Amino acid sequence: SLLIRDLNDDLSKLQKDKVSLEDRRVIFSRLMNAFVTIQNDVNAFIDST
Amino acid sequence: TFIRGPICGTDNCPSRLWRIIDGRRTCQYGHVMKLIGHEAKLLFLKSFQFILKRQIRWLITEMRFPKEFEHVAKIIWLKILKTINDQPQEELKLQLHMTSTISILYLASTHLSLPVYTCDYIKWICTAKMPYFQASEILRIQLPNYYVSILEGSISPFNGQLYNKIALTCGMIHFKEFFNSEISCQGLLLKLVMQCALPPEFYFYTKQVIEFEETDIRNLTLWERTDERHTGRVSNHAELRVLSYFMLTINWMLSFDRDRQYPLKWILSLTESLTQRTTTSESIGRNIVKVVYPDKPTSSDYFQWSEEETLEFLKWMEKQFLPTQTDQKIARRKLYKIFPLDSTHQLTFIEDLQERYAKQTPFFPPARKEAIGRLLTHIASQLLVDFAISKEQLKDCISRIKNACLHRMN
Amino acid sequence: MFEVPITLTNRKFAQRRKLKYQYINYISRRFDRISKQQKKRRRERHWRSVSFEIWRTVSSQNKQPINKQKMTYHNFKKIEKIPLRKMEIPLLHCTKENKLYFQSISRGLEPLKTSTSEVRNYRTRHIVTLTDLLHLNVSRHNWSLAYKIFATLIRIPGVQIKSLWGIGVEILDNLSNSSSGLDFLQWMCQIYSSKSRSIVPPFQTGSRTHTAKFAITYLWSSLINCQKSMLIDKISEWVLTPPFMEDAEVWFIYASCHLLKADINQVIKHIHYVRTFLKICLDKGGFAVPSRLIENQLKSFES
Ligand SMILES: [Zn+2]
Repeated sequence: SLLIRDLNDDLSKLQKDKVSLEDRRVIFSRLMNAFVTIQNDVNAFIDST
Repeated sequence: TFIRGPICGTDNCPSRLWRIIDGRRTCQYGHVMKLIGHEAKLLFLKSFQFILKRQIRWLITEMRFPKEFEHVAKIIWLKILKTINDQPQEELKLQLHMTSTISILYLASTHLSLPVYTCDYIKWICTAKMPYFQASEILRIQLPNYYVSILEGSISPFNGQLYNKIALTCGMIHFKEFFNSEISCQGLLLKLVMQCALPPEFYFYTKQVIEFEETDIRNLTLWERTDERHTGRVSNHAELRVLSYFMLTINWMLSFDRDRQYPLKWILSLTESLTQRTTTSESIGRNIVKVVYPDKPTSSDYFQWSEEETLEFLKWMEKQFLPTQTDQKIARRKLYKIFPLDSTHQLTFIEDLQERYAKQTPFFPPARKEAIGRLLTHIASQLLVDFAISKEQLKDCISRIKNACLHRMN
Repeated sequence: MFEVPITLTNRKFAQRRKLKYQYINYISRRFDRISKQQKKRRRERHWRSVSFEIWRTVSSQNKQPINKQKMTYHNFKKIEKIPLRKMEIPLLHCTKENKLYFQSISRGLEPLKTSTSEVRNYRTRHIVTLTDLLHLNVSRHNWSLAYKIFATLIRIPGVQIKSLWGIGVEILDNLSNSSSGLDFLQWMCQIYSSKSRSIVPPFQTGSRTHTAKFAITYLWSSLINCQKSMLIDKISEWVLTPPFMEDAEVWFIYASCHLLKADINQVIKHIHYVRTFLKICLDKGGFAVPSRLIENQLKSFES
């Protein structure tokens, strides 16, 4: 949760009105990672299955 | 059945909870749910006198003194005790500094004509053997901090404070009729020749210059109670004059051997056998005194010491600085217990003495004055640390008494 | 002729500090006028700043634009004339030597004799020689002797020593016996991180804001005790343990633990991990490789 609140903090410190596109791919990469692992931890509890 | 805790949940106790296994918890009625002021003169003189007899215990025991000393001490400490309790004021005006302890010890020893001299005391106390540098050392009594300061203060003997305090006591109660204040002169001469490596002729040389200026009459008082003094009285502590005659003798004697009895070389070899730092009980001691001597160079002298000197030093530190002064505690017993607390090599005194006497045993032109001078200055150094005085003090004395020999010679 | 590891013998040095900072107050007070109690001493001494891996300084840019002479003879003696008499009052209470010191430092002369050089006690002088022989032997690789010195020393009641870097590098190069440099350091942090001045520059410090030298050096040096390996999750487990948030250097230690553990999706999580802590290490006063270099190692990993 804290870690995503940080990804979200750096994400806003785009314009990228300037700002070179590709970081778009890496930010997404980090976001997918976060969603997947939180979703896993929830699953595991409801659920270790 | 006790646990004290949880008072009692009944506001007509609270009386005192024990839990039974069945969990009722049951309460008894039967619910089931500094220092002294202004006359610590007496305590002061008791820690002082106690510390004195403690030191006497160490010197009859560990120094093989005679038991008579103790009585001589009760007499002198008795005389000055009677003199400070012939004094009125609630304002204390006493100075029982440690110099007074050593002062009455030397006073008594000198009445008894024992061949102990001030330098014996300085060595004894600076090497933590004779307990000194504390009030009632770490282990006693809590006194008014005014008197703990009257003890811890003035502790040093090292500028002639000892000679001045023994003369001061020698006024406080009179030396002349009551005691015999002649110093043990000739043993000091022996101590001195052996302390150098001088051949035994210099004992009789200096003994003779001694007889020449004095005819051998040596006192203890320098007293006219004051601070004030400015001529005649740098040089009337007998010892200091003895050392002065000793130095002079060497200088005169060696610089006027028109015979040429004492080689231009053997003065050098003498200087070098004197200079070679070697590890005997004595020199190790003189290093220990060098550490608490006030003036440089002697501390640069500790600089020029060697790993074994430093080692035996830390040894003497863990031995004689257990005579120190003044939850987390067990945390520091385990904390320190984290790292472990844990054919005889070096030689005796007359061994070293013998071997430098041999190191010169090859016995059988204006720059030999140099050899005379460097020998005199090294000898001086040893005397300065050993007899706890100043460079300037010594040379004041031997200057004055040297003019005191030229005057009665010209 | 070397620094002593003891609290300095007291009275006269403290009352001299009084005279000094009190006169300092009167002169600087009247100076700001012309530009327009232990506690008095406390506020007084208070309002004043109290190709290789160079922890660089703060260089020259964004700073003032000069001053032109403030102080002629007449104007200075204007500022000086009055606070010197105010000083004439408590000078009458201090000792004659102390008064002389006040006179000379206030003329601007600097005293011949050190605090040590005029100091005057058996036990402490002996501890001085003990500690000295410790430091000397540790310099001399004499880890055996030095160890004896250390044990005999810590035995003593007398003084606590900040001297701690001395013992950190001491037990470090000692290797001999005693619960070692790490144990000492984590002890320092455990005892001195809770409410539970003269002596203190930065190389020995308190745990409100950065205790620096010893902490960062056991940190890095422990990561080098992993250079022994190829222990890490231990070192960053107890770099994880403490809260003393003004570090970031332990953020780069952390991210270095993740780069060392990254040397399969587990290794992925370690690489995303170091990617995170390098920015939460941009949190604070920056430790920077070009860091696109850090990332370039991370792409050699992405292989
Ligand atoms: Zn009850």
